[PDB]
Amino acid sequence: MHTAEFLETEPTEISSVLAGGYNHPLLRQWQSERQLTKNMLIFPLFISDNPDDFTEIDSLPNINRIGVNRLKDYLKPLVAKGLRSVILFGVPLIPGTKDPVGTAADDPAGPVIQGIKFIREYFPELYIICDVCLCEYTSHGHCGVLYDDGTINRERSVSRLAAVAVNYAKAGAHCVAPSDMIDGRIRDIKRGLINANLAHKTFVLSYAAKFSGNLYGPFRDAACSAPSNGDRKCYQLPPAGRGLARRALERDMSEGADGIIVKPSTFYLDIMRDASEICKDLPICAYHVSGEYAMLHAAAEKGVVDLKTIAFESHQGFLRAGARLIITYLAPEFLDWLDE
Amino acid sequence: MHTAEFLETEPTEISSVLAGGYNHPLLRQWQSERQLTKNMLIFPLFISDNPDDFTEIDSLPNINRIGVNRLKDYLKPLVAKGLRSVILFGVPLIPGTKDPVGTAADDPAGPVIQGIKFIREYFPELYIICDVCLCEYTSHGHCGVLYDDGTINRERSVSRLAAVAVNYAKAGAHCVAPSDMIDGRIRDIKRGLINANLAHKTFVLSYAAKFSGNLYGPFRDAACSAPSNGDRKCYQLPPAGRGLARRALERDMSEGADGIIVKPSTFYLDIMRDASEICKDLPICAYHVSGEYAMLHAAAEKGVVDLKTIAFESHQGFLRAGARLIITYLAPEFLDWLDE
Amino acid sequence: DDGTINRERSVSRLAAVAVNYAKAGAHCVAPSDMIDGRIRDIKRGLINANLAHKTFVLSYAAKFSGNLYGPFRDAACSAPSNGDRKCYQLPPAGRGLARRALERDMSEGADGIIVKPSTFYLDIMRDASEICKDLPICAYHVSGEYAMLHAAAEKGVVDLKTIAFESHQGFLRAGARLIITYLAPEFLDWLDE
Amino acid sequence: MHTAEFLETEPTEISSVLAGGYNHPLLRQWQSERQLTKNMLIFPLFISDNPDDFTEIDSLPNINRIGVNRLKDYLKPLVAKGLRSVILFGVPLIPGTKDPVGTAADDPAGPVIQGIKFIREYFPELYIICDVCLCEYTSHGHCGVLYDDGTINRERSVSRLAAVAVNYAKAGAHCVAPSDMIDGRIRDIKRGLINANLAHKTFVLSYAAKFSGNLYGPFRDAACSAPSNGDRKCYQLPPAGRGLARRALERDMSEGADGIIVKPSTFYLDIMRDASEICKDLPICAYHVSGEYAMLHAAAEKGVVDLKTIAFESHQGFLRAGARLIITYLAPEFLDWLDE
Ligand SMILES: *C(CO)CCC(=O)O
Ligand SMILES: *C(CO)CCC(=O)O
Ligand SMILES: *C(CO)CCC(=O)O
Ligand SMILES: *C(CO)CCC(=O)O
Ligand SMILES: [Zn+2]
Ligand SMILES: [Zn+2]
Ligand SMILES: [Zn+2]
Repeated sequence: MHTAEFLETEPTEISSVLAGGYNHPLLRQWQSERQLTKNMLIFPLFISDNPDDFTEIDSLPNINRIGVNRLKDYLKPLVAKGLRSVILFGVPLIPGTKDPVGTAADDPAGPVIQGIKFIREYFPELYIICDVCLCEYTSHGHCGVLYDDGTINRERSVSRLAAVAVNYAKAGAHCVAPSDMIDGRIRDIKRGLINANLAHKTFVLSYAAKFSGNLYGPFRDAACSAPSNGDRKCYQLPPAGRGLARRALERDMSEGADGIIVKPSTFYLDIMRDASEICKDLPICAYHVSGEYAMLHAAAEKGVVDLKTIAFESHQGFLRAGARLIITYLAPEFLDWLDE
Repeated sequence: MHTAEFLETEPTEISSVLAGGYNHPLLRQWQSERQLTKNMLIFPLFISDNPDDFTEIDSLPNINRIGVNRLKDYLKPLVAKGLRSVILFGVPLIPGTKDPVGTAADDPAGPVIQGIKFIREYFPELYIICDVCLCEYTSHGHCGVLYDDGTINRERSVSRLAAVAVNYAKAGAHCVAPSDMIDGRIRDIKRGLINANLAHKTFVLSYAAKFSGNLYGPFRDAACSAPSNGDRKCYQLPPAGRGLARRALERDMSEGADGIIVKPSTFYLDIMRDASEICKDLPICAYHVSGEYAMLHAAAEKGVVDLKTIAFESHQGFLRAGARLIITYLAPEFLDWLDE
Repeated sequence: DDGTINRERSVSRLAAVAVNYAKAGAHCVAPSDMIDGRIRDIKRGLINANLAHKTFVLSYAAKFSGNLYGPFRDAACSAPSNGDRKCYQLPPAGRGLARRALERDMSEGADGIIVKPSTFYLDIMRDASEICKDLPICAYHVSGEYAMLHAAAEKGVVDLKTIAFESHQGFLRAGARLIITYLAPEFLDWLDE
Repeated sequence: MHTAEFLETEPTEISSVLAGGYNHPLLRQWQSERQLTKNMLIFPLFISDNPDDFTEIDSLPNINRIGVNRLKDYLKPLVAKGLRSVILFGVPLIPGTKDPVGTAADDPAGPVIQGIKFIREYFPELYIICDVCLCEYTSHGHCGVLYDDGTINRERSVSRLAAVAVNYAKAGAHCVAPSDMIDGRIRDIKRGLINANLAHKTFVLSYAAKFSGNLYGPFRDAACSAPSNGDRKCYQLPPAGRGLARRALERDMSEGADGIIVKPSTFYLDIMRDASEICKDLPICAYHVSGEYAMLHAAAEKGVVDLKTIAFESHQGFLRAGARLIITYLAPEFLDWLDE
């Protein structure tokens, strides 16, 4: 008859015993290199050129396109809940606004600058971060000024991007986040800020590690940034490009970045780990993109996982990988959860 | 009139130029530290104690519970497609089979050992990996022998696990993968193998970094391993426990592991990166758990992402993070995709 | 018989005490003896008592001899009898010894370590953060440091809440992620604002 | 009856035995990476524009504001005791002396330059260090030239600071210690020195790691440097800013610093440890600020600790953390103590 067999074991080696460090709920916290707090969250904002706007984004569950006239009633509760920072994204819908050089990018009458002025007056305690790019302002939809052939023109592009970033800062933005990925843009942006005498008050949060992938979905709807002819795989790092990512991190830091952003996040946790060593002295921010965010909601709906649970697992994964800041659409939720 | 502003730029710094390394499709490959190949895939197999079995797992799309009599027709096409390895999971459904010491675990008449003998004869070229645990064979459902209170009994547990692993090897398994997570089990398993004169032919692939989370869903259905009273957070590493994970990796390696497994995968990519340094001389395997696998399918169904695309992004993320082996339910698909 | 500690009997006794505390229901034991090799014996005792998997071992790996243990001598009534405690307690300048003790205790089974004093030994916390990078590090704001802040605050040399925050956040900066302090009640209030 | 229990112990492991290295008083010295000597001390001097001055500073016990006419009788005993270096701080009390550009900073008739000339003639063997800043010479009280809004103007500020440092060197100072903390001031000061052909005889001791805190008390009295509107938290490193401190250390070194100062000291011992690695090839100096100094006296008075004892513990803590130089108000005392 088959009976349970027990092998002859040796005395337990102390070096084998790790269980004593995580047998209690409190220990789970002690074991964390970093704990999740409210001031670590950065809520994205999609400002429309229509003051009374407040449309719901398709691919972006619970996220809408707001106009200045609705901001106040939208931010009030969040700020009271502990929100400390926001990242502005402009969405000009007015016809004839876009062009080949993203002129509307720093339009003082545009959504971005209008939102900055609005927030600075009604919420002088909120930290204002502005994404810096021309994708949402170009006729083509790309992140920069294209040559005649279609490929980006670094020189003119960065020249333009630097102006935009400086103008946002001039408008009152505390921080600029260039999501273009164009070679050397950080240096020119830093120089522009220095020349505008704003380098000492403007934090430069560079999207140092921005990979091309299948998770930018929803954002394409909310921001309306559909590339025109060709792939964005010209500037956006290849998913397997770890070496390039490491070099971009070092480059951006050396070019003046005060902090860096890794995007996507969950699917690029190893990259956050790399940035934590290379950019050990700088704050690292994780960007939970629309695609990852929508992916969690989808799986939760199909009962594959619990939203709050998986939301916590993923976010605390960012902190584990080395991030100390998080740009997420789940901010409103966390502002509640972190209370319990 | 608001007009496009262009800042005065300096000459481009060579150190800024990285674009020259990934402007072509072929370059995307050259930029990869490791390329995805067929022999890197490990398909999981859920063997039932019913020879004619072939039930579809709920929470596990396209995955079923097979009986020995259906294996052959199921493996034939996969093997012809390039499959080189499998990881066996036993699913005894016969009543009165489970007990307090997982006696049925190494039952020569059980699904696991029956599957090994079957595969070794019909597919002598397939690499046979066997998960090693007692969760699916205990009355309680836990991964080991519990004390009277309910908490695991390391001594008896590891003593039992070592016997099971050795018996699988004796049956003919090429590799054993202890997924228990009980402190010091690797040492006892290695010693048992050495004493059984099988240490030189048995690869020990330890689940060194196994985290507790919300992604083990589907498996609970396929394997029928529902914990009885309490949480598995007693042995399974806490999601934020990076320090513990690093110590477990070092421990298992020092205890005789020939390779290590990181599970989950995607949500723990930073941990794979850590293992790649600590266990730089050992092969690292990523385990795309049921929850992650189901999460991709769910998101794909909701049109949030494309299955093939995101499947490739996630898998190539494993390789980027340092893994050179992958246990995934998407193996059948990749065996097709890798052809194009 | 001479007066100097007897490691063998001492550690033998300490291990029993720690195990009994655990048997009583304590989640964690913190050996503040500083006697060579006590962590190993305590871990072994716990293993033999089948409590090693539920008992966290928080060792005072870096305990220095100094002029800041004042107040505690009153509260605990632990006045040494003949001689100095400088026999086991690390010398204030002993960085090398502190580093070796940290490594030793970790290798002996410590699940976490305590650095005491704290403020006056911030560099040691920094060392422990590298050596014991995978373990939680705890700072112990001793009675002397605690009383020193109150004294200076009373003399209007500094503001209690302010300096309390500066010192504590100094512990975190130096690498600690846990803090044993008498200012806890206060922080439980302050951290609310 | 409760009786003493003794567990069964194993043979002592040699690796456990460390006691053999510090069982004797002499061993306490052998165990020190660096021993405290007289030539390691740097006594601060507050020179007033009143030659017969000699007022006692409130918040600074045993420290006074001296005029040139009292220096000689004040330094004579200290120098005979072994004093080898001093750090000069100017305290112009004459009305209409301060202005928006700290003009009086390098006034040849000012206290600082007057003190240098005095010391160079009566004590040609003393090493003269001069703090470099404009806080004590500006109408506002800040460490530099402010813009119209109130925030520092780096360009003009550093431009001014470089002139001041060079003029001190021209006057005869052996070393300059810029305590401004303004970005890039070290580079301009080094360049000015090079252009003045004094770079080979002037040691640049930068306050690389100067944190904002609650320990600058007493100095505000002795130096009379009360900020006007706003916080000094604009240039002074945030108490938790380790990353910034590490970057400032590297920056200053690369900019020409021959040595660096960490201030405060005791409360920033971990920072001294960081500097010891980053600036391993440069001498590191600890600054026992007024607040820490007064804190020891206060605690000693309340019988919380013994002055001599705690003075020794704290100072030898600086050496342990990596410093090999110490700027302290307890110098006079140590010049006595180090004799026994
Ligand atoms: C990145 C654009 O800067 C954000 C994409 C998203 O989906 O959040
Ligand atoms: C882990 C059990 O050993 C596998 C879980 C899964 O869902 O694949
Ligand atoms: C250390 C005794 O274990 C504590 C001393 C104190 O004053 O807190
Ligand atoms: C720093 C000014 O440079 C000295 C402050 C003190 O209190 O010593
Ligand atoms: Zn863009
Ligand atoms: Zn199991
Ligand atoms: Zn100043």
